[PDB]
Amino acid sequence: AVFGDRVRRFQEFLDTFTSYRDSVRSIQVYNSNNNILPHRIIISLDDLREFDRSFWSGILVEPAYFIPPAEKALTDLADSMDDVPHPNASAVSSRHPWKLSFKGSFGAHALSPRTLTAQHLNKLVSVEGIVTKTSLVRPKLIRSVHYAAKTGRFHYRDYTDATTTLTTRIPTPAIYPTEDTEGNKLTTEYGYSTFIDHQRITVQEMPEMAPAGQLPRSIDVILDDDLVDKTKPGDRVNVVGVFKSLGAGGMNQSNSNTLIGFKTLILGNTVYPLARQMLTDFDIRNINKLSKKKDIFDILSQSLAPSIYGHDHIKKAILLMLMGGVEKNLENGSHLRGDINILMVGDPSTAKSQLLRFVLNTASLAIATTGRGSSGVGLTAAVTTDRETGERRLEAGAMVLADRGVVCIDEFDKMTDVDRVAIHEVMEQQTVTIAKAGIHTTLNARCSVIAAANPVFGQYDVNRDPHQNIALPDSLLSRFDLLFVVTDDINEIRDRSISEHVLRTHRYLPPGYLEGEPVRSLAVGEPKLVTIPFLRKYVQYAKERVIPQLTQEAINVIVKNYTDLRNDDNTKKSPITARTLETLIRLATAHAKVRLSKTVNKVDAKVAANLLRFALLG
Amino acid sequence: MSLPAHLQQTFSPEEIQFIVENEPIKIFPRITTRQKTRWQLITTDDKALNNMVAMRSTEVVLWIALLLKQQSKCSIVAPQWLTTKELDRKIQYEKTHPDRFSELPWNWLVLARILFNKAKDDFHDPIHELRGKIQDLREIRQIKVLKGLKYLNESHLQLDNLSLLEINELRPFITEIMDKLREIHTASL
Amino acid sequence: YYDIDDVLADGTEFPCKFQYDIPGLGYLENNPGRPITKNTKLSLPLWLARILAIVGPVPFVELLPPDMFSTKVMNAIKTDPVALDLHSINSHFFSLAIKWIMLFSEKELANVVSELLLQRAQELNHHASSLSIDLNANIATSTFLLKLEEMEKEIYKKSHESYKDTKRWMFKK
Amino acid sequence: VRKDPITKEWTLEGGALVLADKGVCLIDEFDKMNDQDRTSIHEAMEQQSISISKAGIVTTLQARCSIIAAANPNGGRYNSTLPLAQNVSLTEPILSR
Amino acid sequence: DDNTEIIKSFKNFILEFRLDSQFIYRDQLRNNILVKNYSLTVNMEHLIGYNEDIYKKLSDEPSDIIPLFETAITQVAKRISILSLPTFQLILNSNANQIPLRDLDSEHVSKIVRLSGIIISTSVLSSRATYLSIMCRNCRHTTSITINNFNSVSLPRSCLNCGPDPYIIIHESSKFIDQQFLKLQEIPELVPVGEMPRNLTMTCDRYLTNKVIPGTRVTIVGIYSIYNSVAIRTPYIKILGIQSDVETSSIWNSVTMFTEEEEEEFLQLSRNPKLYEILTNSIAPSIFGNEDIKKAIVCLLMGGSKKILPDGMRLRGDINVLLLGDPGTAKSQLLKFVEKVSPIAVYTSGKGSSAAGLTASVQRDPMTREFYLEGGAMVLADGGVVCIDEFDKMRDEDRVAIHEAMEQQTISIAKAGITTVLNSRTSVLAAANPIYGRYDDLKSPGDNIDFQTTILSRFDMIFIVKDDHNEERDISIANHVINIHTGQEENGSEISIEKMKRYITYCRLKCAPRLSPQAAEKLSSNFVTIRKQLLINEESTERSSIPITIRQLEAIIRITESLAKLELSPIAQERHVDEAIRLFQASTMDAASQ
Amino acid sequence: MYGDLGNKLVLEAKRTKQLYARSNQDVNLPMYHEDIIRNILKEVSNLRKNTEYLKEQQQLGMLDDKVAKCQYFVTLLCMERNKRCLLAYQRLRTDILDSMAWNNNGDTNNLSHQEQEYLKEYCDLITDLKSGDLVDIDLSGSLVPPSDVFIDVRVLKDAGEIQTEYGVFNLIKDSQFFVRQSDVERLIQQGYLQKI
Ligand SMILES: Nc1ncnc2c1ncn2[C@@H]1O[C@H](COP(=O)(O)OP(=O)(O)OP(=O)(O)O)[C@@H](O)[C@H]1O
Ligand SMILES: Nc1ncnc2c1ncn2[C@@H]1O[C@H](COP(=O)(O)OP(=O)(O)OP(=O)(O)O)[C@@H](O)[C@H]1O
Ligand SMILES: [Mg+2]
Ligand SMILES: [Mg+2]
Ligand SMILES: [Zn+2]
Repeated sequence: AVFGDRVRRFQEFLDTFTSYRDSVRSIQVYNSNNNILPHRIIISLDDLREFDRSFWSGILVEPAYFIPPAEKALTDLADSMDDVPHPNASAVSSRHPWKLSFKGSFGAHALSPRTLTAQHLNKLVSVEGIVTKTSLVRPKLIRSVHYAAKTGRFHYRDYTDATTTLTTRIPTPAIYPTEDTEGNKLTTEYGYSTFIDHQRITVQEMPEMAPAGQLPRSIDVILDDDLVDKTKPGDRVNVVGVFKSLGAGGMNQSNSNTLIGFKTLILGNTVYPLARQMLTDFDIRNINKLSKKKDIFDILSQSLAPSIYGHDHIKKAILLMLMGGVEKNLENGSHLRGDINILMVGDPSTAKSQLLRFVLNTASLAIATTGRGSSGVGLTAAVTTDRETGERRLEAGAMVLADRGVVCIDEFDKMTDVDRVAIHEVMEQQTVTIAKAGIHTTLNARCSVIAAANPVFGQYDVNRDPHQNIALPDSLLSRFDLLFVVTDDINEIRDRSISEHVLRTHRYLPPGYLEGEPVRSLAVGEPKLVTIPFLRKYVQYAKERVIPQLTQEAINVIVKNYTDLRNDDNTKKSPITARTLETLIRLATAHAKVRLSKTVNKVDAKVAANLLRFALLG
Repeated sequence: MSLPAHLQQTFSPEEIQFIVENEPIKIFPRITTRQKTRWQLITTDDKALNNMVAMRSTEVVLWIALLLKQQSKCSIVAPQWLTTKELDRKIQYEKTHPDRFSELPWNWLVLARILFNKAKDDFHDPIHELRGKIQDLREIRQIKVLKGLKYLNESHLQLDNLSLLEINELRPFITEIMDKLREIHTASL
Repeated sequence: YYDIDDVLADGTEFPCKFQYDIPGLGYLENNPGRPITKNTKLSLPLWLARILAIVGPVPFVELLPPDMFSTKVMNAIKTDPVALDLHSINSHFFSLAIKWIMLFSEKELANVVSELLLQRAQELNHHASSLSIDLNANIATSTFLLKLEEMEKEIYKKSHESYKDTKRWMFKK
Repeated sequence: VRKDPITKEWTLEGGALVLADKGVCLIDEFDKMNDQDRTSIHEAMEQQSISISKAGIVTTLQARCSIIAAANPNGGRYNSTLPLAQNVSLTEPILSR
Repeated sequence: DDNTEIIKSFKNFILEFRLDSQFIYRDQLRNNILVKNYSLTVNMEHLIGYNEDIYKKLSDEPSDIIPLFETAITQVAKRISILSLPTFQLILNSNANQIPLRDLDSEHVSKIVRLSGIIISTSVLSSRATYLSIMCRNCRHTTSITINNFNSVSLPRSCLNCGPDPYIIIHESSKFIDQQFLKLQEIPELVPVGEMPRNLTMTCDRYLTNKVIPGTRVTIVGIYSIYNSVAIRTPYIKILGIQSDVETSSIWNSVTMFTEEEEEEFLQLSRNPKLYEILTNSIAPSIFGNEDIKKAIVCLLMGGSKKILPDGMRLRGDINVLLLGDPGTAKSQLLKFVEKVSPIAVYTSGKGSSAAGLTASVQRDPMTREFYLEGGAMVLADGGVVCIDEFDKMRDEDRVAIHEAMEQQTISIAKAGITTVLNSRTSVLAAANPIYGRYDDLKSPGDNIDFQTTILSRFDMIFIVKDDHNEERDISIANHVINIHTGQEENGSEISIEKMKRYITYCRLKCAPRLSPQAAEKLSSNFVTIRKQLLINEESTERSSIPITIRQLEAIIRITESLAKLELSPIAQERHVDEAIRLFQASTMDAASQ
Repeated sequence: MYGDLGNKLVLEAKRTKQLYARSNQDVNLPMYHEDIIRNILKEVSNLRKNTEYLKEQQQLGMLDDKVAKCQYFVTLLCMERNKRCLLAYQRLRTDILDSMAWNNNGDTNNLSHQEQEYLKEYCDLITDLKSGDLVDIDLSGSLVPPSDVFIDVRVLKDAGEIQTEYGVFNLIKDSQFFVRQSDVERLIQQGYLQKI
């Protein structure tokens, strides 16, 4: 009775707003023309609230009774809209109803894994956090279709589960019917049965937002059908779903615990990424106009870490690393990486850690690790078991997680050789090889490595040769494209400048804050320095839509520079090698990418040579 | 300036008490002033005090009555409405009509407090029962006030039979909220 | 005119867009002593912005829609007035909203703000009425207090003091 | 610190000092002790407490035990001519305790 | 029958109690209902005074009587709030003698007991059942169950033919509450002779959850009950009230809890013209001299201000202090006092510490076979002070794990498939001895310090304390110690530990001063002068072991900001800059010059 | 820009107002912010110089009408803002001083010379007002309605045999009087006695 009234009311709501009808028509037209779009519609809670307050409130506080009616109304509207002449047997037998999706503003239901409490059960909530785990995808049985040869008719059965439907129903064992009502033998029609994908993920509270002295908490989320593979570990997501409770929770006499609560999880409706900034026509035009400037490189380099005084060359190297070179794989099998690795060895208090933090924040994908805080296994991959399935699998490590990204390693010299070996393999081959518990696989690890280290004595000594100063293996050192040695030199002018800069920085106050006040979302769906968001947009554009190709003049410059540097009496902080030629080519390609140029020109070669010369001979 | 900030636009509880003590009250004189010195007052009437006989009902001002009571020279006759039966009837009236307020005297709370503190032996009924009845009436009226506070608007507002102390308590919040609503509406035009 | 909170409210920066070419007005811009071209976008204090907008045919400046009166903020206000944290949006939200409404003769914002104020004042009065008691001789209260605007803070202080004084007089020994 | 066989969880065990609470701990051949070993008792001998921060176990114990130790001077025989410091290899803190 | 009479008696107690002219519990219930706080705190002395029979009934069978009291409270609340609301919670307060945690035995089964301990672990909130909606599989019969959380309940065994256990819970129509598990250890001073501290399992419900953090002493009132996990029962405590000396709510929230009478006591104290002297004298009153170290400890406790730049760069706001000195300097006693006075503090020994002890440890759950992260002294002491005694004894490996914690105030873990960045915003107060046990002036400073410059640069102030044999000072110290052994100003020259802790919390949560331009100019001039002097002081033989880098400028800025915060001053002037410069010269430049 | 100094001064005025509100009994005005007001006045002088230069340029120059109008309006508005900030700060301080003057029957280093002269003249005016037809009343009296004719008081600070108009009260410290509230109201006001 009430169910039909709610269905009719949601039908009226959908009729009033023609945008959803147009979206459904477009999806159906695209599917008919042809890879396929899932039967899902995103509706705005604000429009529903403006239309009917009662329905919006019910959906927010009592989704179990108000969502299925809306889904049925949407399915009926789509079916009435459908005009397919011949429905395929699988289509007729398919159980594919339209699923509703929500956006807008969740006033008090916008929470985090820490703030989810028993008072929010059976309510629509929005959870924001970081994905830490991801179960394997497996199909789930909802409908079974059978055939009786003698009768010549198809019989079907429908299955339900605690997680498949919002409303509780009698449990249904997965035992396939074998016999008809009259005793007729039945044959299972797998091709006509309906299965849907199922996956379980764990969303973790963001560590920065956790209380003082308390470890982050996490909540389990269930994804079905088209939301199965929308996330990977390490992603920041905004999940919308219905907080639910499952099981007896010790109520049953079989559990003697009498002190154990119920199980709880979320049945996800949406997954909203929190990584790629959409580029507008105005943004693209601004990027092009800024790139056309002759000194674009200087401005972009200066815009990185405005609070760090000096270190211009290190900033240029970081920018080139962010832009990255062009990766070429030859037919014979040789693989040439386009990533640029950077190492900084210097005296204490030289802004190495701050630079690492800044590159961690700015880079689209970045993972931070420490020397003493990491392990070989924690870097590569760990063997573990899947709760959902109970299947032996692999868990991505630091290196793996940062594929096509950047990994920042702090205190690089405070590590162990055991741990070092993993890294050595990673940088050398850009792949991870695992041989454990009957697992034989190769993991792609294509990440740029930026690390900071200290001398063995804790202070760089000019008298002693570079080999004695740094204890890291020579083989590991050779993989780094650029090595920067930074020392703290006492000079009156530089000391005064640095002190004034630090004092000016320490006097900053945030907007909307009174003096002496200590430093403490609305919607879900939603020579001048360059602002950081614009820098991110520029980096994304350049790294996505530019692949510079080499030219003859750049080659002449590169070979001239290599010949001059390798056979020169002047000593170098790092030995010259054929890898230096590849480093020069990579830096030239990165500089070409900076200017949004399809070809590498003499300017790029000159800039790369200057940077390499500064890094080598200071 | 001349007037503190907390005394601006409102009365302090002491001022409300001072206003209340100007009202008349019935007493039983324990002395015979009438003849068969003389009070000469300029704010109230002095005829009643001069023509006062022992154990004979007479009407005087509340503060004069309290001054006499301090000397044990007069027994204060409690108001008729301050009986257990009348308070019970008022509670029943409040319960039966969730939309209106009972027709209690405008000074019931202040007078009740004053009489409980100053005249404890004058009451015919036990003091604790009266305190409980007054507390229950106060909570019911508070519920009604909270329910009625939801209708604040830029236009007028009616609160009938509400006592003086409750109005004094609510004056700041009600006045400021209605003033801001009126300001917003005026700006809208 | 001499009320401190009104002076502070008029100092907030609002988006603006010049419509004329006025040399020598760079001091408003970040750089001093340079001409300011038309259509330039910058933020000016309310006292300068309002007068420049009204005075100046084509006026000197056009007042662009602020971020405090955006669709997102309006939707949040409609969804949950009590849970909405107005202090982070602005510390003089009601004063600036009244000024904007007076400037632009609009009624939708007036209705929204009136509803928000009423629904917030309900909880404000609840909290003000709530008083502590010493049995031997909080969290929600402070959580809501952190979300209040300046005018709401003043009203809360006045009402709380009135309630405390009445209770003290009633229960004085 | 050990892992409990039954509960498979890190746990705390007592030592010589613990066992000697409100008692005496006797350390024969004090001078033949390892440096590391020797250094252990520094906190116990004055603060009368043991602090442990291992495997997520953050706790402070009570060690109210007196220590009587026997040692041999450097070289196997005391040289009465030299100062006391040169006759033994112990450092200032341990000697002061 | 009897339950109705008990409920009526409790209702009468609630509606009739009064000590002068205020109905304490009636008004308290109304006020609690106003702010959506469905509970009621009852003082047991008042219950005893009103009627001893009610107290006797409550004490005899708490698990059966308390639910009736909750029902009575709910009925009274409905009467007082609604003009014709889940079940209310009862929180108890008592002054009965505290039973030692180890003295809890069979004799105290199913009784209300009061005890104090240290919380060492807290669990994640679970969900309990209060109102259950059930349906029968066969005949589909709708039924409901009301459950109280006090254990001496299950789904019916027989339907109302249907098989055993025929009812299935309908979840969307049920109501749940919050539950939490706590581990309570016994106070170190109360442990018996030669015994390991004992742990006790405890549970809290609804409004008693999220009230305590690990490592904080608390006092607990609850029921000593037992649950069957065959001839034995696992003991546990059902919490009825939590009383702690640390405002945990104001620590983990930007919200601050302080009564109006408190706020105005801390303002009057701040208005004192010489609060600095009072606080300096209030630290380690039993230790003679060491005034500069006491001032440094005051600065460390107050801490500086932390700034987050628009670009994302974050600046540290915690002050670290190192004490390198000879034996008998009373460094360990100062560390113990700092651990006692600070709102949050952990006292650890370098010797008895590890890399995994002091940061975080990957631990595998025995049952789930899943790896989790436990926390160490620098996670347990987040927002406080870590006293690392015997700093010199610490192994290199262990030591090296502290750098990021001290400087970046974060913990990076990449182990067993766990990739996370924890938060550790702590101040480190360390004590150590030179290489040879004394600072031998004959040898160079480099030979007297085995610490690498990298670790030393992180310490804002380094104190090289040398014991000088002066007859006058020796006599003064002997007299002071003798008076201590053989033997309360509280006249404005010193404040007790509790008041100092509360003031520290208030100042930290209230003020975050800023430097004025004159302060910045003076500080830049002093930094240039100090660096020039260090450059001049260098000798060809060796380079300065004590470093002077930008970190020292940041440390001086932090000291100035802490001095300004001491007086609740929104701005730091040259007056505080002078004191900060004097402290730096007295400690770090004093160590470096030698 | 231009009004930042005035905004800071108004922020300090708000801080002073909050301090006044929070304070229970004793209030001491902060030090007159001479430096900020000096900077504001210097800025006003610079704006006046700008206006004079603009007028001279218009008299002999290539400046056109629109530019001159806009610059003049901006300068005038900036001057108005600075004047408003200064006047608001001064008015708040004067109001607090007025309350202090009324609190007494009719240190100073924080006040400026103008404020000290203003306070002296206001006290003289209050005394002159008290000297008029309202002599029977004591305008600078208690604003709490009289409640009890006779009260118990206790001496808080030792003093000699002070001879009041109503009588002679030998104020020995730690000695109680049972007297009329009217007679000893002034002594309570000055803090010599206490109602308890
Ligand atoms: N060039 C600089 N400009 C501004 N601040 C600086 C600069 N160099 C260092 N600092 C300050 O140094 C403080 C701490 O130094 P930082 O952690 O960056 O050192 P680091 O290079 O990681 O050295 P190490 O790890 O060897 O101690 C930072 O807060 C930053 O303010
Ligand atoms: N100035 C002082 N006033 C009072 N007691 C003192 C003073 N100096 C030392 N003592 C006492 O001397 C003893 C020294 O022990 P303590 O553990 O405090 O030393 P320490 O400085 O940490 O030295 P160590 O490096 O040997 O551990 C303690 O009992 C302390 O009370
Ligand atoms: Mg570092
Ligand atoms: Mg010690
Ligand atoms: Zn049945």
